Amino acid sequence: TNINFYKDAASSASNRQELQQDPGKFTDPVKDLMVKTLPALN
Amino acid sequence: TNINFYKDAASSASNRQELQQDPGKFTDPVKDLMVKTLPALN
Amino acid sequence: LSLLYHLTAVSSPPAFWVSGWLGPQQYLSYNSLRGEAEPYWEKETTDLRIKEKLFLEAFKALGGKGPYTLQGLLGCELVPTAKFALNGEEFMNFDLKQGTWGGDWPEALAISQRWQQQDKAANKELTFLLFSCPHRLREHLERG
Amino acid sequence: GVPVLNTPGSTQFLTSDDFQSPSAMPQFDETPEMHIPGEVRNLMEMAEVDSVVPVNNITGKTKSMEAYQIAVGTGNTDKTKPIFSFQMDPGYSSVLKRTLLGEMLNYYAHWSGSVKLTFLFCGSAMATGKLLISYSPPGASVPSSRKDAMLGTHIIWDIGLQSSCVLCVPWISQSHYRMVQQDPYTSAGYITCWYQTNIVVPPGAPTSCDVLCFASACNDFSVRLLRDTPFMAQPGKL
Amino acid sequence: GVPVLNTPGSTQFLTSDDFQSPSAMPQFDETPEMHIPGEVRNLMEMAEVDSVVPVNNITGKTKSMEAYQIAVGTGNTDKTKPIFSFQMDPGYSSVLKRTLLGEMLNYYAHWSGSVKLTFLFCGSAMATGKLLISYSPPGASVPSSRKDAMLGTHIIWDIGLQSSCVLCVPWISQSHYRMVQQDPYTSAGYITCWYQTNIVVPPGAPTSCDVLCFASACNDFSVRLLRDTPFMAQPGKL
Amino acid sequence: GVPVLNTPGSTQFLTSDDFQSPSAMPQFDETPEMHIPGEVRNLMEMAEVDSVVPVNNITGKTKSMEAYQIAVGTGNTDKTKPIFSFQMDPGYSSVLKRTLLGEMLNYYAHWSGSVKLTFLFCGSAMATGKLLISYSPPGASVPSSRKDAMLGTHIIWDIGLQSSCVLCVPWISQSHYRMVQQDPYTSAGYITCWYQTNIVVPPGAPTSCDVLCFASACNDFSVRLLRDTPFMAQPGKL
Amino acid sequence: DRTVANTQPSGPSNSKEIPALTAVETGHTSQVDPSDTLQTRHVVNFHSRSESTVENFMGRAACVFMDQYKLNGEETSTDNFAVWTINVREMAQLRRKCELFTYMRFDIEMTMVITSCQDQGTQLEQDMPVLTHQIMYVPPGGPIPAKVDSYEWQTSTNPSVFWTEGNAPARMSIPFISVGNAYSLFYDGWSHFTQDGTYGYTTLNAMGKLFVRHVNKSSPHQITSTIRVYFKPKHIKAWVPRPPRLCPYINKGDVNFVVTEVTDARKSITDTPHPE
Amino acid sequence: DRTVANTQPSGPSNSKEIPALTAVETGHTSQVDPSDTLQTRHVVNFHSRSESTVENFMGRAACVFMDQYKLNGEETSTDNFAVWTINVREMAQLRRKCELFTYMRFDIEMTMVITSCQDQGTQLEQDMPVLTHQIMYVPPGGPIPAKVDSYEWQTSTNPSVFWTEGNAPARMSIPFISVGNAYSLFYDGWSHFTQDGTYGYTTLNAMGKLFVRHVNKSSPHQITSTIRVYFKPKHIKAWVPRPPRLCPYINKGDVNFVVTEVTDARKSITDTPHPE
Amino acid sequence: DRTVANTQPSGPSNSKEIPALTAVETGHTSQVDPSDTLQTRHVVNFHSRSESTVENFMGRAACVFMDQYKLNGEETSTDNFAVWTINVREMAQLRRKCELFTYMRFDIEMTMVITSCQDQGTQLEQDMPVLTHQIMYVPPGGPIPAKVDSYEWQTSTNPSVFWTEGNAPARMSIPFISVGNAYSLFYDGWSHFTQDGTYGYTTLNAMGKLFVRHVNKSSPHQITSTIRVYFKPKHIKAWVPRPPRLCPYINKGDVNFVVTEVTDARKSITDTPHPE
Amino acid sequence: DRVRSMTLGNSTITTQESANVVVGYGEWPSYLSDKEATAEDQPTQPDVATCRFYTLESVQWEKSSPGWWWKFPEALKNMGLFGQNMHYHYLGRAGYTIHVQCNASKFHQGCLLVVCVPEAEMGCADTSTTFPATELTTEEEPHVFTSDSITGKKVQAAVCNAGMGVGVGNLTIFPHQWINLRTNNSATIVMPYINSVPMDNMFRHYNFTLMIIPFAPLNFNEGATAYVPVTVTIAPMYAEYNGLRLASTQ
Repeated sequence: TNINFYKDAASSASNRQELQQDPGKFTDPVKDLMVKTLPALN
Repeated sequence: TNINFYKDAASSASNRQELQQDPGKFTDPVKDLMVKTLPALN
Repeated sequence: LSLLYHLTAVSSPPAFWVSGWLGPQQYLSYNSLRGEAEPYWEKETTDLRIKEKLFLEAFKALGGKGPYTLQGLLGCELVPTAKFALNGEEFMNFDLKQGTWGGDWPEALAISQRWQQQDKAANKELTFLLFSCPHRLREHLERG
Repeated sequence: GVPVLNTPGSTQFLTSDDFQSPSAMPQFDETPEMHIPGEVRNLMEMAEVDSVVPVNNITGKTKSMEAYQIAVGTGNTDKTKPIFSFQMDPGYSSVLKRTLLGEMLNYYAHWSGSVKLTFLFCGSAMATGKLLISYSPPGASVPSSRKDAMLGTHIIWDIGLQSSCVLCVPWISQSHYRMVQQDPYTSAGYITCWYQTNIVVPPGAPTSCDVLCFASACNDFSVRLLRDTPFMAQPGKL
Repeated sequence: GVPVLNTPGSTQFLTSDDFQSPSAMPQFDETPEMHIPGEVRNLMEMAEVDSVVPVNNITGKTKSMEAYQIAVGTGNTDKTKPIFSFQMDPGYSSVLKRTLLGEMLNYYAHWSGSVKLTFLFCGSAMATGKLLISYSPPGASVPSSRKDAMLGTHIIWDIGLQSSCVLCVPWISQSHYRMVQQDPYTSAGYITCWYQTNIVVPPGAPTSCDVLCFASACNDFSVRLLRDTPFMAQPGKL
Repeated sequence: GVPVLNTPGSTQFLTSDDFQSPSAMPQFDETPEMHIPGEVRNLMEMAEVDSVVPVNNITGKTKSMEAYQIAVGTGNTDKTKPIFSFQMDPGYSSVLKRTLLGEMLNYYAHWSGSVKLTFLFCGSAMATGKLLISYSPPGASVPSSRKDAMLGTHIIWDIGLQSSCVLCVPWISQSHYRMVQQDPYTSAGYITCWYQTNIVVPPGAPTSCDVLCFASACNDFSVRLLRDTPFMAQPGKL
Repeated sequence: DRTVANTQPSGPSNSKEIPALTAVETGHTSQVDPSDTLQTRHVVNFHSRSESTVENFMGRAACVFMDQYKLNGEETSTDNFAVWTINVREMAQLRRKCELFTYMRFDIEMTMVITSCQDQGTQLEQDMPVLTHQIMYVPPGGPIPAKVDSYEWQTSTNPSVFWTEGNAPARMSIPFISVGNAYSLFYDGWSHFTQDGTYGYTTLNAMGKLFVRHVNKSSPHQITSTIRVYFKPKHIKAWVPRPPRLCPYINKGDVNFVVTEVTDARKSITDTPHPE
Repeated sequence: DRTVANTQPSGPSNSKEIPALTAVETGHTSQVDPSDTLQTRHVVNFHSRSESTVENFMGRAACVFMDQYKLNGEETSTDNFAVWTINVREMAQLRRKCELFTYMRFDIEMTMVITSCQDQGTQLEQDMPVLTHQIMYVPPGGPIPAKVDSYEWQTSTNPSVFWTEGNAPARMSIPFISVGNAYSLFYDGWSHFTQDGTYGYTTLNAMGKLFVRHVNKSSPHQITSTIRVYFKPKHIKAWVPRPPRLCPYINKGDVNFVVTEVTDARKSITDTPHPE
Repeated sequence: DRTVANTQPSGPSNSKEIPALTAVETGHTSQVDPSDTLQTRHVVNFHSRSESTVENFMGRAACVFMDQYKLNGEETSTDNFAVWTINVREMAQLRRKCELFTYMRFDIEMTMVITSCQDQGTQLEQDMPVLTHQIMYVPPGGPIPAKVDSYEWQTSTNPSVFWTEGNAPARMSIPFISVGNAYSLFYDGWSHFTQDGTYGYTTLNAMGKLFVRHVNKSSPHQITSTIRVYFKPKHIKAWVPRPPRLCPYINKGDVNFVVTEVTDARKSITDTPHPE
Repeated sequence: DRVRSMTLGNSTITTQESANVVVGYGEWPSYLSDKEATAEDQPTQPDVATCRFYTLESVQWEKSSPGWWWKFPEALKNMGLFGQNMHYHYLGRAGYTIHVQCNASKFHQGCLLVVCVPEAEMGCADTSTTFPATELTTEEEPHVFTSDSITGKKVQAAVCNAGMGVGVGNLTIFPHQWINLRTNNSATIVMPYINSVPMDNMFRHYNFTLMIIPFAPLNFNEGATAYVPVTVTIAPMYAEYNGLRLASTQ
């Protein structure tokens, strides 16, 4: 499966196995860390 | 991709990965080195 | 205008009858005993026979043995409009995207699944609402 | 050459296949990849984002900004009546669909994980009250009184400096994954909001305030089976 | 590329092939596998389970609960006559078919291994008797007397505290595997039950008791050739 | 043999595939490769070569040697008017196309890198002047005065012993690659030449001199997407 | 491949060990071998049960969907595409095998043996190019086609396979598409929590629909193609085995049945089919 | 394949830690799990999100181009070849998935499911050999065919694939053909620097045209082939995700739309579809 | 894959180093980067020129031979086989790319995209089996077929490929078939030593002929097949590059041309196409 | 914390009730890297001349206000040296810190989705045609959404949707900060340079739209300040500029 039969990188398979995520980009985008337990404002 | 399945060398794949260039053949063909910073003539 | 077949059927009766209204005027009076679309007509008769079979299978789909007065308002407004009512209360609607009936009522899901069991019945409904109803509406508007 | 037998599933264009294929342009020099901010690598990262829920699907109120605003008011009228009431399933519930979480689920057939409903108060700063928002697991009817609401899972939201208390509904599904479509089996519960205490406002403050529900997904949230979204339903060529 | 020759057996959908195939949904996140009790990994595990045998195929008695009950009685009448008599082959014998062992074999064409017929007494606790159950290997006729039955393989069952004595019939097949279908060659023997001693019952106990035969499979039991079951015979679309 | 599934993209002649293929003549003894001077290994090496630009596309002047000559003259007339003015894109600009750089780009769909426009003076050795050649990045109109030209990128060329000063235009593209075709988006700037000082000539020297622009490519220059050249447009069989 | 247990050597036994005398009332099948109750010889048995595993028993691919979808003219209808709410129940041959177990976790190979035959007619002169067939698995809840030329055939996210007639049948390994951890071949519960609605397996294991069509827009004369979807359940993790179905199947949505005899009736309890 | 985060065990809490009480006004989605706001049990969750990645979400191949190109006689016209300015927008199914993200860098598998059907006619007696179809991707700015037999079909440098009907659909992996470092699924800017011209994505990501034709010169009777180009975006590096499109698409050049309701209307804010 | 040279950082310079001031009269293209003549920033450029190599530029396969050979009855003529003196010049698309270089040593992939279409006629009822096509490369000087059924089709030593219609187009990698060490795309000399005879490339690089035919002996009704030979020059060792051809090609034997403008004419030397 | 101070360039923004600063997708703005660069024009980097909070025209939050949208690189034209460098440079990269100040008393009700949507391609009121630039980009005044559907050759400013044919309430996927008058007197969204190309024309390309959409309409009892403005200040930190040329006639 990992073997690539074509020299072109665009010819490789879909990177289905690659599970990466950074929800902090969109779900925690604030500059200052907002802890769930701590009050968010003041 | 690099594996060749036919004994004939003409049967191999296109050498797309091979990126070589010598622009000095056509862009710098002068016998005496012409430095960009230095004046070209005299 | 807004074409609306008032489908109606009774589990324990005129077992099944349709009242097609092209606008406020009624133009189609289909009955189960006749089996024909009594006021092109052959195709509508076949479609309404399919609807009659679906209504009979829906009556079989309900577990209760009490009377069930199934109704529906199938048609297109020139947008398809599908609203099914059990015992005079709306219980399910046909989602065109998912292409299947459903609602919060348990009988809604029972009837939807029973009709889905029928061969291509959901897509027969899709063709009837998205394509056949507007085609008949435009044909009747041009004719009348 | 090498003896090969054409196994079943050959000369077929499976839509979900990861087979390789010769490139149209061999040795093509792609543009160097710059670090573009916002690299989304999972669709659930988009689902995890608090997204305003059109809770108020009332006719006319939708296709507008009244759809998202939950009208919470200062009064004695209908304070034992739900502030809002809908079904928890983001997939087929008209309220929780058509949002980041709902539209994310609609692109799949099976979903799982806790849904966080973040309730943001939009009113005067002097306004103070308590709203009890309850997720009731399936098995019974939709809550009709706050007494029936506090029996299930509930959160008491004290309107104040935070004013964005979130009902992070739990995963009390019988199966590991629920159905995105309208399935009576493995369906979710019901979200109903009530007045724990009436929101008392000063004479200078407006009586009728608003609430915005934000559907988001937790670190536990996941979907399983890809499907085409029923929302689009393309009529024809564009 | 690599020179490949299309060998015979290509572009064919063999039903019994283990060829790989591109997936419809690549990188699909399957639901985590919980330890569901009852993991059946071999069909013979199902066959190995004692399963009540409809020995009494008499008309009317079948399609009922009289099919499984072997009526063993307290009397002098027909006590030199078999309590029951059928063929040992679970595949095509009307008695041993349509049960776990029989229906398990019907899904195959060749079967092997010892069959355990567990005979459970269903009568009064005061009832006491002896039943001689005999498996006769093929080569002769079905046993017509208990004298002809004890010559072959037999078990003497003393009705009592256990009351579930099992005739574990041996593997005396000429070939390694018998035929599930009705084949005169490599067929099995015959199971015949007789009254070693009459079941004496007290006046308060009922005279006519019952026996339930349980067809199961041993650790030696196996099947070889898969086939579609002739039992179903689907008429048409459902 | 080995079970193989025909993935999508099979039995197809993709034009940009690097698949292997059986040779017509196996074990063919090719002629030994001699070191032929001029081994071109990249098409951009050809683009990198200064190539005379037909700047003067005026009707009649083209299809001739007047197309390449930029007529720079000794006069007070129209010295606040551009010596020449065209668009920087070698792909679709009528001036910078149909040359080594331009025709090299026309064989592709996306291009990048700095373009060197080498301006060679062809006049009397006694002639002396200053020509200000400016590349203006897109976003504004073509320069209409030398004041608007010096705001952008400009080079002041002192006519003299060198007389081949090059405006090496920078890469101020918003995207990594521009479009070879006539695309309003990611288009290049404009090249406009002006008289910084009038070219003063002695009475024995001719008043009207010439300039030849040479389009070449830098070490930063590259193209991305191959395409058929629109220049040819073959009518039919030859 | 572990073989069957070899019959251990045995001799005459008058001990107090009663192998035959047991109690099946306990729910335990007696584990006695022929050696236990009879005097037998030591035979090294090599009868492997490899083909008798649920992996191999379900490995045989059996047809699960038979429908006739048509190519004809421009009057597109519901007969130009074959619709199937993917369920093992449709065809009884594999339905009985699957209903031999309550829960089965498996990846399911779906092989589409499309057989295109021109419908008998007065005029069959047409010479149509090789028909291409699209088999798209619509995820449960996703949009389903309304016509043969609807937008839903543009498979942006729905899995699909385009197969040209004459090649190997299109085999697509559908993964474990279930909300739960298994497929409930039997579901004794109901669809809704109010003990109403649809009853049976149909409520759970709601596999998404499968739509089959001719990628070719039209045909001079009508041609009917039989999709013949065959299922090969592999990677079987079957749980809670069940007896093979006795009564013939009547419906594909329920296990509703017309009462059938337990087994083939025989003349008498002492009736043995034997040579004379 | 990293699974979801397991729900940590929790108990009754009267602390000053307010997990539920947060501020979504800050633009931060609350990171609270069910344990944070409720008393829950320790369950080891194995619900992998592998199929929920942009690589897998876009991995499903969906149809992007539907056109009917024809083979007939010698009167060559524009109907003998199918022209497509390669754009995801054409078909809404994949257009919505791509327009779920502002920028996506990916290699795009282009699968041509050609379906050739003879056009219904009085005379269909023809017996044409197996039709061969040429699918050429013209680079942006390169020459495009004017007729079905033009010089542009001689693919000296333009990529092309010749596919014979009945084989596997022609799958060609087109590389990242973009002047920029990504594909702008949305382009809020204009075509020209003077804030005029074409508006939308069409200005940028100017993928070169795709021309499909029958390599066979002519056919005794007209045969219409549906190209049905399906796109499989793989090697996804999507940036700046966007909400899935709400209003139905009207045009493939702009996001111009007829206003649609935010969501399905419901009777009342307290209306819950529930069993009685 | 070495990328372009990164633009080195630069600042204000009043030195005696004149990068811009050079002499192109010397025949040397100035090697100045933007940093040399302008103040620029340090940008790490990753714009690879991999697809801009002669290997990749010539890697794109373009059609080189278009001819229509026919199957019909028993009246065999010269129209039943397609004859081609293998030369890149035939089709201008690849001819211009090859004539961008004086000498090119390469192995040439020859792909035959045969498209068979029945010729329009009164009677097309025929149902012919799948047509098989023979593509034989006759070595230069070897015997060439006189008829479609001549002895020369018995390829004892001439390379040939038999391809069945509907499969992948027949791709044969022809090796470096040249008497010299390269292919002279331009040959300024003559055919004979007396400065007479044929002039141009045609004298040298005399690649042997290619004959295409239907292996099927006859067809009830005439079917015309378009051979459509496409060339993919790989293993390129191109020498002495040349400017891309300006004038449209008129003949495939010579570079003879009708004079064309140097470039597209423009209104005035100061005319810039710009937004208003 | 509620109180905050941002000192970017000459201008300084002080807040007392602002919520936490949002960084667009978690990436702080920075100059275009040499590895990520495509142009070799040695871009100018005005650290304070262009990277400062430009205060846009104040917009009154009305009871019936549907919302507003600014195209940021464009809105800042002819407004300081950032606009001057936009005119004088073909390419441009900048990371914009948008502080939207909407101050109100404790007796004012409402909440605004102040969302920065990159490449928020808007739809047209008449779908067949396409709106002119005078309808998208701010023209002496920010462009205002409409409560219901509108027609004509204008931008489809129906606040019913997000303006791109998408759900407006789903816009929170993009970086955003709600101005809830109960809590927020201002919103702070720090969007990095978000574009497919390393640099693009700031007039030809609209990098993003600042959509300020009141989800809860501003409701205040009588006697309270009716004129509740929504000021927009934007600081283009790291405002890189390539392709210097003649000033555009914008």
